[PDB]
Amino acid sequence: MYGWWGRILRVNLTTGEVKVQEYPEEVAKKFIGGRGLAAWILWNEARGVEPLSPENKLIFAAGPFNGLPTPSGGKLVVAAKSPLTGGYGDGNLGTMASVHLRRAGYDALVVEGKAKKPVYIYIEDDNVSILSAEGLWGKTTFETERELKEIHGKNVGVLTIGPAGENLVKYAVVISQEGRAAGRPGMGAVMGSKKLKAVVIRGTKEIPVADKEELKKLSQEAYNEILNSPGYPFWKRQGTMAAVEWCNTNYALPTRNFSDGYFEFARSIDGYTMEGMKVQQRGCPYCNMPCGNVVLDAEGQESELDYENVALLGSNLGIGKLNEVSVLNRIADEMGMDTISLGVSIAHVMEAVERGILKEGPTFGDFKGAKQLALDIAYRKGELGNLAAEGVKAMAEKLGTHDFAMHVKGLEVSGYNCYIYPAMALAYGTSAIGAHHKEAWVIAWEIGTAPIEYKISYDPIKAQKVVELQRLRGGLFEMLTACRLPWVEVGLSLDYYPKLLKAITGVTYTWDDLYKAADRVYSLIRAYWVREFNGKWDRKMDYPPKRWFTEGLKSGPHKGEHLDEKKYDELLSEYYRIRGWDERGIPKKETLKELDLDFVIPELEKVTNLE
Amino acid sequence: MYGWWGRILRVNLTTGEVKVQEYPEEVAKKFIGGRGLAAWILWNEARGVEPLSPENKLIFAAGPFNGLPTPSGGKLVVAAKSPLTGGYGDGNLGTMASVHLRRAGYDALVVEGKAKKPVYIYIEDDNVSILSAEGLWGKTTFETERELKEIHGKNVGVLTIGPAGENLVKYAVVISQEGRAAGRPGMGAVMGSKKLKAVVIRGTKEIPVADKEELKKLSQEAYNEILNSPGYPFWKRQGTMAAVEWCNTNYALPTRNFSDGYFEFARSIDGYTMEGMKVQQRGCPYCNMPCGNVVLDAEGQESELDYENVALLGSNLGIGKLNEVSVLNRIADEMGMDTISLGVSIAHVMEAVERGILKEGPTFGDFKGAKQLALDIAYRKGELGNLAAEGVKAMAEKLGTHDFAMHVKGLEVSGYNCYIYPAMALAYGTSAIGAHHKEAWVIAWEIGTAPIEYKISYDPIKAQKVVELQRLRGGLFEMLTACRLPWVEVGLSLDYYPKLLKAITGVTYTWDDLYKAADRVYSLIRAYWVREFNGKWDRKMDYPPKRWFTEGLKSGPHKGEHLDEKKYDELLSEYYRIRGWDERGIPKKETLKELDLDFVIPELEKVTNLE
Ligand SMILES: O=C(O)CCCC(=O)O
Ligand SMILES: O=C(O)CCCC(=O)O
Ligand code: SF4
Ligand code: SF4
Ligand SMILES: [Ca+2]
Ligand SMILES: [Ca+2]
Repeated sequence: MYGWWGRILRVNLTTGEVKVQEYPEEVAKKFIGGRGLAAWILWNEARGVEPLSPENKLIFAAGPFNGLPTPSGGKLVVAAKSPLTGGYGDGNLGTMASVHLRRAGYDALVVEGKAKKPVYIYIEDDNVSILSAEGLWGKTTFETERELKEIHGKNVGVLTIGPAGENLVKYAVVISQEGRAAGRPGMGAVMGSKKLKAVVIRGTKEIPVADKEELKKLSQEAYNEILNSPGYPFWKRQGTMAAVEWCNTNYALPTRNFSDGYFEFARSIDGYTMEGMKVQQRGCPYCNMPCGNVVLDAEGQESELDYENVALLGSNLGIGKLNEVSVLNRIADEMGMDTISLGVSIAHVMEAVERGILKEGPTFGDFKGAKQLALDIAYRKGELGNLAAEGVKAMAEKLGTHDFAMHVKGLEVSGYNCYIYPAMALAYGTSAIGAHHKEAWVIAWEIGTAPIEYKISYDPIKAQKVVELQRLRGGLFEMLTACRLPWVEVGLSLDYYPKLLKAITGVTYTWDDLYKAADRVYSLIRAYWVREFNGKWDRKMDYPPKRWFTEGLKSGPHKGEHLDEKKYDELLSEYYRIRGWDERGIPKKETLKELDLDFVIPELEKVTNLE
Repeated sequence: MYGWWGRILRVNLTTGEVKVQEYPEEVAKKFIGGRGLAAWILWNEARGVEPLSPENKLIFAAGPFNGLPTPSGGKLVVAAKSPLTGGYGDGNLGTMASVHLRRAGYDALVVEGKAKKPVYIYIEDDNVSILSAEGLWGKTTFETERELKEIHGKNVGVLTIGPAGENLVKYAVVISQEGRAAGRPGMGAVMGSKKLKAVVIRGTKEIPVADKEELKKLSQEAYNEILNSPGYPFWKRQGTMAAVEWCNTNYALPTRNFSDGYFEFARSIDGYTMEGMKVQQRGCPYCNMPCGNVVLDAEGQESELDYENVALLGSNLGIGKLNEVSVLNRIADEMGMDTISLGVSIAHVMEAVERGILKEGPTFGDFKGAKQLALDIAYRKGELGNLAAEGVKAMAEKLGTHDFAMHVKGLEVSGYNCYIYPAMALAYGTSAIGAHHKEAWVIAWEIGTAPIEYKISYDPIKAQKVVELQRLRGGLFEMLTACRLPWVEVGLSLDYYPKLLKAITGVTYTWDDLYKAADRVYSLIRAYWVREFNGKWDRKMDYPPKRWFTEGLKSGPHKGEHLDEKKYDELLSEYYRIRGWDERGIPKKETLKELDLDFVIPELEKVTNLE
């Protein structure tokens, strides 16, 4: 076997037992890795279990691409049954943990059970131990990693959670190298429910590559393509921050709980501003186009800014000062909590206050008030903090504010307001893990322009794009697993991947073979949601926030415009027609059979009638 | 006598003698104050003196508006025969030292001679002493003021010099309240040559006011007008920083030693960027539209930004990040040196390195190298820091680089590139104190738009608008002396100034009275220049830098466009005709008499032939 190790390190914090699981090569080829392997493991190992119970599984899934020097391939997936959604949840992050874990002889690491007290996992090649972390508990992500490296050395990849993860804040994430995060659906709160404070990994093994010479050839070639791309220079200057002005220009910038798509103070939180405030630039391993743009916040503190962070914690909260937003950014990072859901849950809170629905809390534009709630959310201090820490879906059920509850399947919506963007809306509506732009960033194609540089329509070809995009973004790249920005941003050729995959694993994959795996992973994940939801499922699960229907843009040429329920629904059907799912959103026996997923049928058959 | 005290404080550092000179009421009425009063003094007392010798007079001249609550009337002028230009030089700065000086019973303070050791002047009403400052010498202006306040309390006005003054950097200035500055022509280098480290003032006296009730009402009315003007909200947001975009939009932004009028990275150093980097806002005494905007620099240090600082230290140096320009900004402030002349002297070096004339030194964009040269200049470290500390005119004489020496009369050009702006060019060419935009910021009128929100022409009416602007900017406002911005930026009616003066001094000044007074100040100063230049003088002293005539814009639709000498010469002649000067730029006998300057004629007649 080449590329894959075919080994999965298993760590039980309840029994303290550490073993290595050897899975079949066919399963490697079948799911390639990352989200694929993760999906495979959760179907089998996380059946009907509570997301915060010790029976849940936390998976750090890598891919054949990881551990080896491949263009921006130092990513990693973190999965487990989500405490936020209740279905499948996963995330990605660039970190040396990815390089060191695969070089330590593992394709993934699964963690079950829960420690009786705070602990951290230590992994150095074949030496794996569960050590006491009693002294780290309570510390920020930054400090935790720093102290651990002060002990073991700089040559280790470190994964940690902050108080937010510790206090089981619903959308807690996992952090690495101060800035890289993973797991919006609550991978951090799962890690936290297990009293697992961190993970330190060190690898030195030589990974078996089928064709060594071709890997160096392809990689070296892919880098140069990236370096000479016309988009390199600008990317290097603004990274994802360049979407701020772009989204404002297109009325897609979420402002005050997605109320409007235009923020009057975009310019003071935009990319050029970020540029004149940049003091450092970091990146994930093996990437020659770093986009970890670090600035100094309002308190002179370093803060790594990303578009999604600035949009949900900036324009979305009515705060138009980068130095200030950056302060909220840094807090989410050290507390270990998703910028998007945090910024969305606080925005939700801000509107309920202006509506007089909530007696107290910060309102739009209140920076100091927002900073306070964020910290209270992290430490779950106060009734409000404890509520906003549960996400907008849950918080809304309690308050009775589903009107402006911006989520899908439980997960809070990203930074693209789709009042007049059907394909993007459908992308949020169908995301495999809940509202997120990860899998289908169709908005750029839907408009015709891109940040690196209009008529509404529900043409059923839009659904086709989403599906095609999902296959690559929420599929191929979430399985290799590698960064998709070299392609999405500077236009690196997608041909390098099938060729690199063959140079590594020695297996030849046709783009059609890959689409199948991606479509396979999507039907298995959907299957998971259904099984876990106990057959309680219908096409509405795939619906965008009601607000994109009953309300409209509040300014500009498209003032008053929005999405239409009928045409959206008709577009959902096209999506289901292309995926092979029934009108309920569930795969059909022919599709499950067709995708090598027969074992799923009897199981879904036990919860509902299949088609 | 009302308004004026008719009293001037005299301190002789050499002999230590301290007295109070009484000056006539026609002298006050005649010259009103500030710059008016300073010119009368310099003409009489700084005859033939070495700008850096003990005989030179350091004047701190206030006016009828100072010491009283007048709209943004907390200004003060600093004058002396200039060390950089060799002619009449002066500056203006907002400082509590303006209020306290007048509340102590003085209209102005005149330091002469030279202390035998570091000393500072202490003033508290009638108690005036020359104290030892031996423990202060060497410390930054910021630190000097903080330390003195820790001793005498916060309720005082402090004026200081930094090591640039101490070391006699030719464009050394006087600083106050970290940020406020005065004296581009080297007032700080004169303060330093006297071994004078600071001046602490405190006043408690009540100033005689002709009409107490009117002054109140007029002031209350002026502030509200400011508060309600449409441009107020935006002025509060960007201050003078709004001039970067607007200047870039008009090809007026000095870029790489005035090489171009456009900067490709202007955005990351603009008012919107600044806006999102703002942590504090300060202002001068008695102003309800504060504009001292404080940002955090690349090093986390507070920096007070003003358009001119960012233009000559940013885009002019080819440095496109605002946090890095702010760093250079802070250095200027704490070292006590004019941001403008420092930036121009540096850009000149940068262009000199690039062209290979200089074998060592920084280049455009080299922030680290510019910061080092800036510190090397303040401390006069090395042949380079030493040459640069002399200004571009002197530096150019040494390097033989007259071609890209951006100065007029020895004083370096401001933040407005005039390849295609004949009025502004005439403004710099005729500025009383040498190149500056203080007296005539005509560029806005010439374009038809202003920052608070094209065909080249040499219409002789342009020479009229300059003279008109000078009467107000380089006259009325430097004599009162009050801030011009409330009128210039938000548009406060200029009609409050003649009424307020009247309500304070009791005298009725009509606009023609003011135009005559300002004109007197202009002919007197020119007189000073000619006399001190020993009759060696001609129209070329009023010419803009050669670069704008033999080179043109390098980009945009005006690419290649430049200024026509012949047509400019004609514009200058219209200027001399209007002012009543000969084709040599020297006042005409009939003109002097006309302005009550007969006493100038016998004196000038000793060096040249009058007309
Ligand atoms: O700006 C974003 O959040 C998305 C960047 C492009 C991508 O998702 O691939
Ligand atoms: O932007 C500047 O430097 C000038 C502001 C307007 C004025 O000079 O009055
Ligand atoms: S482009 Fe950005 S997210 Fe992608 S690998 Fe490079 S630094 Fe990481
Ligand atoms: S407008 Fe600015 S410079 Fe003028 S008095 Fe006010 S704070 Fe000072
Ligand atoms: Ca980040
Ligand atoms: Ca200043």
